[PDB]
Amino acid sequence: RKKGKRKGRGHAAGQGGSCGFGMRGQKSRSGPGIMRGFEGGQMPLYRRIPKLRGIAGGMRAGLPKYVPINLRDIEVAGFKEGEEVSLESL
Amino acid sequence: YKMKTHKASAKRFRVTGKGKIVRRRAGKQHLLAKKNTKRKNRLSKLIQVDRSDYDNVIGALPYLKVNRKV
Amino acid sequence: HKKGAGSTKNGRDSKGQRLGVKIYGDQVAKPGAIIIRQRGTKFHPGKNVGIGKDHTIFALIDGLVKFEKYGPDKKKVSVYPREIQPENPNSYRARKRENFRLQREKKK
Amino acid sequence: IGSRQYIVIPGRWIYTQRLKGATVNDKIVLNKVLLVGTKASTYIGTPIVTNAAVHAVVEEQLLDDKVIVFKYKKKKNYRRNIGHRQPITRIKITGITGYEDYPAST
RNA sequence: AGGGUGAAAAGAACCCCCAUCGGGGAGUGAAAUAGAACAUGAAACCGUAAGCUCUCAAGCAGUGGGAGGGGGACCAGACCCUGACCGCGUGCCUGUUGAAGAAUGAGCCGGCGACUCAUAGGCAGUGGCUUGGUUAAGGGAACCCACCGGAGCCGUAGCGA
RNA sequence: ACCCAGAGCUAGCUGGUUCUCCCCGAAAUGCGUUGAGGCGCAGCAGUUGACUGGACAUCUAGGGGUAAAGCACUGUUUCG
RNA sequence: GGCCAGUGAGACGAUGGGGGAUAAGCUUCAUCGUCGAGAGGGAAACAGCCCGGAUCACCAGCUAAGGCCCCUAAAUGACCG
RNA sequence: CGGUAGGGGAGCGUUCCGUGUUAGGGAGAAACGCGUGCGUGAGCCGCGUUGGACGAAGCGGAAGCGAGAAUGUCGGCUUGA
RNA sequence: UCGGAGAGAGGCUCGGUGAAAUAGACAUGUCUGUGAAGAUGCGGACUACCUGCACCUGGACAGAAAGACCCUAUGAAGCUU
RNA sequence: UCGCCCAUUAAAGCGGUACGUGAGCUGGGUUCAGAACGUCGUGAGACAGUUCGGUCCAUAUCCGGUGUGGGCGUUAGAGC
Repeated sequence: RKKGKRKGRGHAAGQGGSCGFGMRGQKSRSGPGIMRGFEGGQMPLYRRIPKLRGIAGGMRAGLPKYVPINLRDIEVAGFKEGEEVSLESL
Repeated sequence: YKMKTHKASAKRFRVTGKGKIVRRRAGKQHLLAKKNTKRKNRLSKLIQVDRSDYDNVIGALPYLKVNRKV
Repeated sequence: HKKGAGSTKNGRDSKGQRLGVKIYGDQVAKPGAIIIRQRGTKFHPGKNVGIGKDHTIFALIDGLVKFEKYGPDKKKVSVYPREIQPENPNSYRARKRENFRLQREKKK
Repeated sequence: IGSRQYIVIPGRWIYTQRLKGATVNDKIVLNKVLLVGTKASTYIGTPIVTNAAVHAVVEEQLLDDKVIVFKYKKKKNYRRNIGHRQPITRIKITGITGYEDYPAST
């Protein structure tokens, strides 16, 4: 149990009177910050790069079928006449 | 309430098996005739996002399973 | 008293393109390492050394770079591998990296 | 004593720096006696007279009254208050052992 | 906006000042240094009394040195109050490249008066399990809570649109 | 117009943000920006892991066209 | 490389220059000092110059920069101009 | 071991809860005002007066938890006189 | 020009009642110097018993209204095509 | 303001003091709203272009000044 930062209660406790936000400006003010990923009016990365071939209008991503096991992974779970190694036993 | 994913960005950043963010290169949609055979091959392929901009990308979509190498 | 200031017709440039000698004389190189970005052939291509479309001069082989004298008032660039490169644990660098390593190991 | 001079006469006490290693009641001899005096006083050529050694007794090793050290700078929210009680020692002088050397005084 | 005499009105018979108000004795009561403006009663602000002390001074008012005087029914080179005269010493905050500033803010004193909570995501510290881990709603002589509920979730295979 | 409600509207703007000690300790730059007193990323703080050897000092080797100097080139210039 | 900040108005001085009138406590770059965020001593007072980097105590001592008639620590010191 | 923005570590108090219908308390608690104790500090600790019934530690927990600045705000009281 | 005299209502004194804006703290001199470049507060000088009342407004960048000019805000609102 | 001119005169000096002085005065000029002329503007409106009309606060705390008292001081106290 750490005991957190009740913030702005004397300059000895440290993070006091402005509370570790420096000096005015957008990040100082109360309320929401900005958009997250916002590059300041410069074109954001997330909107100046093309979008990943298949995911650009249709084409559902290759969601996996088959529930792959391996022969390496079976050997650890041992049974002599391994009676139907299937969806049931595993 | 429970974080919405930034599905504008998500569609430009995929994550690979080992856990690195990957993007497509910019440039090669049109005005292709005037570029070389050479540079279109470098613009075809995927690379990592630069270590600088990981912060914004991870911050945008928080259900990635992305490993900053630790 | 308050007269008008005449505009200029100047104020254009291009940010320095970063040409010049990337790999210096008597220095390590690689197969493929760019030695010089020069705008024309200030230096000329020597042996063991490619010369590109932009008069870019790059090394083909390992070895140290050499700026030879061409004949009548010009410069060449060739590359030569080096035979044997000896290291002695006598010296100060060797002493100190082993001392450091041993301290590292001693602590943990 | 603690790189610090004192006129010292017998049957009489002094305050000094806390003597490291000294007990509560424990007599000691001070061997740095730069001067002695009487009817016929006696200076020193070098330092210490020669074989003169003042004879004293430790009393107690209590701390000094609190001195308040206070760092302050104007307008920077830099008030820093800190006390300090220097440890001292009380010693009581029993006698001066006689000089037997270099008699001055005309 | 404006609560709290006392356990009990026992709320002051009588006397004095006196037209009233109010006051002092008396009386009641554990208490009236609880008297109705009544319980604890801080500060600013207003006085009264005692110790020292300013009318040739100049000063952000203190500070280091300390003349002369005074103590506390408790015998100290200890301690406290005053303070002749000397040296030093450009109120605080905000906010600036830079503020004693003649930049901003506060008449003073007391209260109230500001990074919180809910839910998620990342990271660290700690703990439990590691036969992988964990249950959600929901059920519980309610709420917590034994004890159930494995539905789901996370990890166990990537590559490619 | 007023009154009540949306409504604690929003305010990249100004003011304000309360106990103590110890350790480290910046920046006021580049880049982009309907941006210029804002923001992003880099640069420079703290903190915690991993990789190694440098730091300061002296001595060599490299390519430079600057101070200097010069009039063979490019201009400019005086006298015969 | 992980987690998590502030900063993004700078100022003066030395030098190398530009702009200006080789005016400005002017302005803009480049290299370094100090302030900024740094007390103390020298500069009468005096952010930015010189000396020097304040953990704390001492009614000890040696010195840097700078000084030695009095205000006010130290030579009304010396010899030659 | 100077330090603004700023980051990290270590603490003190405030009311309330568990322990606790604890001991301590009308031979005097909370409070209120004074201390020739203590601590690096926030603070702690004993005192007999006023006061008239609540309520320490220690080990733990939780917040309407610390004020001098907001032309803050409510109340009191000055100054000008 | 160029003022002068006089009457009322104040002003002044005594008794009665009794406000105000303002106000970090105020033991609140002049000169020149210094400094955020215009000092009762910093340096050097000069001048100056302590304290009322009447008159006067040069200063306290006096009081009054978070400049109404100027510019800024990817502020508000009217009006135009 | 400056300036020109009339009548003079010994002469009709030039400057600093927030281009001295608005908590001393004035409000003619210039920085609000009305209205007009010329002009610019498709228009609303505009123009150190012009014209007419248009609210100037204050009980002196301190320093500072002009006056005028009181206290105390001047070493025993007084009047000249």
